[PDB]
Amino acid sequence: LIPPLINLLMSIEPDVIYAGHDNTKPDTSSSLLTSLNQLGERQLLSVVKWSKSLPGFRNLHIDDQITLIQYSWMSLMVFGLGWRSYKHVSGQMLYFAPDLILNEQRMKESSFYSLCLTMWQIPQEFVKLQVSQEEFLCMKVLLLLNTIPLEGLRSQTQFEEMRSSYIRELIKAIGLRQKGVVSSSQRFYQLTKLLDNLHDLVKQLHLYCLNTFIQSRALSVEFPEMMSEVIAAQLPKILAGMVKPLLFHK
Ligand SMILES: Cc1noc(C)c1-c1ccc(CNS(=O)(=O)c2c(C)nn(C)c2Cl)cc1
Repeated sequence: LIPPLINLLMSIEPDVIYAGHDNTKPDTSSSLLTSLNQLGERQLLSVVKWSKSLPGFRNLHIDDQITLIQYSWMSLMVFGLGWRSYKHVSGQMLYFAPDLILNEQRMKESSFYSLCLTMWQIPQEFVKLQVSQEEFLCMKVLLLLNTIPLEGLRSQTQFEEMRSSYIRELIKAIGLRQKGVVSSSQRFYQLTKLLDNLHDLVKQLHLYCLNTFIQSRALSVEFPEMMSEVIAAQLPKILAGMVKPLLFHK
């Protein structure tokens, strides 16, 4: 049967989040980007709410909690996108929200299309690996815990205990299906290498975000208030490499 912590993770998953996209009039790049930003503002709230129910997290110093969220928001959102796209449309469209699903036709702008192809590697890997919901839920928590400041965290001990606990839980998740030590271990390698590889992908999304943000008035792209602050607070420092990404492999 399903381990308790995984059952809890399932129960604290956010409910479906709508973009609120005006689905009548057609896409310009800038209107589509505004909708994505509006959706991202709703997803950020939902990430912050989720984190308050996530076992272990609230017990870290409040500054660590804020930092871990500001560092991981993009990863969490690309990972969420991959899962939904995998689950709902067999990884063959980008399922941002039920009212915002993008197929190839709706990605005109080449820079944005390039970005979408990059994000698309995640749903493709989920399909290839056949990631279970149980593995995903533990992987997601490890993403929240996958980048820390160069100095480390105020609650460094508690943080490392928490990360360890979700790594064991992922190994439990893997065991639900993957029987046998060699298959289990190869599977662990694969899923944690996927997490390692997300740092690279996410760096491209970070740069595109800060660019679009600085140029927002020239592009007519709207950035809501909470998103604007996470970007202003941390994105230049993150892009400048002034953070320590955690890696499962050398
Ligand atoms: C929402 C959502 N779901 O997955 C992703 C990725 C998002 C998302 C994440 C971040 C942002 C911030 N603005 S943005 O740079 O213009 C951007 C990024 C980064 N990705 N996308 C799809 C956009 Cl628009 C907007 C949407």
